[PDB]
Amino acid sequence: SGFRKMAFPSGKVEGCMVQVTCGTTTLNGLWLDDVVYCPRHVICTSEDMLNPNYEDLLIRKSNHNFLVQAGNVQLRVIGHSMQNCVLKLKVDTANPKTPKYKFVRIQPGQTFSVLACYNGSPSGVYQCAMRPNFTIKGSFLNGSCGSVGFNIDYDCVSFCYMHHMELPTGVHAGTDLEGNFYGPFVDRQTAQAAGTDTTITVNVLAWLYAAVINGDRWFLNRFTTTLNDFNLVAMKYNYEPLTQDHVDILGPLSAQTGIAVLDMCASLKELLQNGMNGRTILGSALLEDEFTPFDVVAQCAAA
Amino acid sequence: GFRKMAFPSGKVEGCMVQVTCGTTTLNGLWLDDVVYCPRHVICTSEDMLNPNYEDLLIRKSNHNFLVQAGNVQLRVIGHSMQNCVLKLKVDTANPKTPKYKFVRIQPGQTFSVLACYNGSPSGVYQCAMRPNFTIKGSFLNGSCGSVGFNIDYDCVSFCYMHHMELPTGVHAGTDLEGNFYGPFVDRQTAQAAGTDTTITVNVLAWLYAAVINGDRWFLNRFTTTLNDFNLVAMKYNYEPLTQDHVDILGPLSAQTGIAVLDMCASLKELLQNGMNGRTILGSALLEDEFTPFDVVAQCAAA
Repeated sequence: SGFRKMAFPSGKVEGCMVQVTCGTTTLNGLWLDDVVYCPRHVICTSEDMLNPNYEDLLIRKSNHNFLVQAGNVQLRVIGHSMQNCVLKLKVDTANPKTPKYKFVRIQPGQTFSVLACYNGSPSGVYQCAMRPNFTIKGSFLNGSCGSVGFNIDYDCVSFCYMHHMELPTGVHAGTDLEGNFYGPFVDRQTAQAAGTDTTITVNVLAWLYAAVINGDRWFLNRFTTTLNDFNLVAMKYNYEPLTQDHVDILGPLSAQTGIAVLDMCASLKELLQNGMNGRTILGSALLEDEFTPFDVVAQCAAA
Repeated sequence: GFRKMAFPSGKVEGCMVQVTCGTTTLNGLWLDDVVYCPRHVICTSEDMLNPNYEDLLIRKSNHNFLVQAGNVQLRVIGHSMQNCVLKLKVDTANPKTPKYKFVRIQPGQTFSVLACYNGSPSGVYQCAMRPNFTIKGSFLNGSCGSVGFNIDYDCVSFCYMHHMELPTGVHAGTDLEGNFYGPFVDRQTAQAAGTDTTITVNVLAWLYAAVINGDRWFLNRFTTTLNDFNLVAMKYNYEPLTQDHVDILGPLSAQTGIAVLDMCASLKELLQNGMNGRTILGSALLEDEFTPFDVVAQCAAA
């Protein structure tokens, strides 16, 4: 028993991390099948980042301006291409350690494991969620750009995130591996507004089911509610609206526990209105929204 | 920002095997032609109520230990019991053996757990050895033989092997020489963990981490002494702070310009007044699962 914020094992992704240098700037790249993916801002100086014209900056570069290192070993770049905000560096040798992989664009509220890297070297692994405002609350210091986020379904690594930017507020922004930003953000050093963050309601409910499964049951109350009634309370506390899709996703957890989804929503409502009154749930004094329903099931089933 | 961060698990992934003996299956650690696993792999459910491990091990031969590493079967050519671990000598050295050590850690130290089922990696998370020598992990039925480790760099220091869930739902285990952390035994019986306490030095480190990240509301106008603070500490079931702990916080004191005893005065006020519904680094309670080395490392980017 017990319940932990757990990352996927990182070994498959460790073998894909390289260093990418271009003039002054050094950061991380992802080496799969003779292509190296990294943030296009590797071509920028500090001054460039204030207002980059990426086409004009990339024109001053050739293949030989991109230094790609894996351990001690240099890779020869034989091709460079810009796809949205990622650079694709075609190299002469396929990564012998390429895993089975996909590129996925995830939805707000989905979770993934980050492997935080500096100079192409793994530092650490942690789990986080794409927030409803398309930011993440990671841990990323100055050389961490090009660090990747991923899920493993089994054997296959689904890469969903590449780190690009820290906002002035100290939250993080980045792309999928086709180089499209999650959210409204751009790879420019300017004031950029993250919108209102909201809590991922379906995840909170999943985590409450996780609590019940692990014996934490005090918050099960005597009430029920409707979907509209609950969502009325949800909007007041900046919780995401719960839909029938979300009720369907919670079904297995409902079945395992014998606690109906709308009964669990009634419990959540009371916690919203009354707080936790100095108690904890799974050792947390706040409501956790970083577990999906699939994460809870997986952890409890032992995927 | 600031996150509970595990070590990358790749080096340890290549050491995980499945060990089967009669009915029971669990995880083992393959280094240099030896497989380490929990000796309770030889037990049935009935045996676990009152095991005589010597007498149970006598009924076993090398061929009764099925060791699988991925698809590859390993031939066992030797078995021995060291404390509560079984050492299975196999015919092949693990080609993926990393540089490694076996370390017995102190209460309050942290490590990364790679949770494994049937010799396969499930997931990685960071936790702390509690002052009462338990941990609050995530461990389901086949998780025994899962390991805890630190990486200093290139070298993997194995500190923990999972053996037991207690009736209270906390976890217990050994070092890699098979000695239990704490008073526990590998027997399905009522076993008392003592009073758990908070790891004071870790809380202070995490407050320094907070200040570094811009969370500063809890900085107050007081100072205190070591004995005065420890008087408050014992009331709240916090570990006593010593000069060793003050010395280890020195670099964080230097970085922030907040003297250690000034930070202890802040903590005292949080202890006495609670948090008044506020948060620090996104936690509404005091976090004791980061060491001083962990905070520095995360902030420096090792």
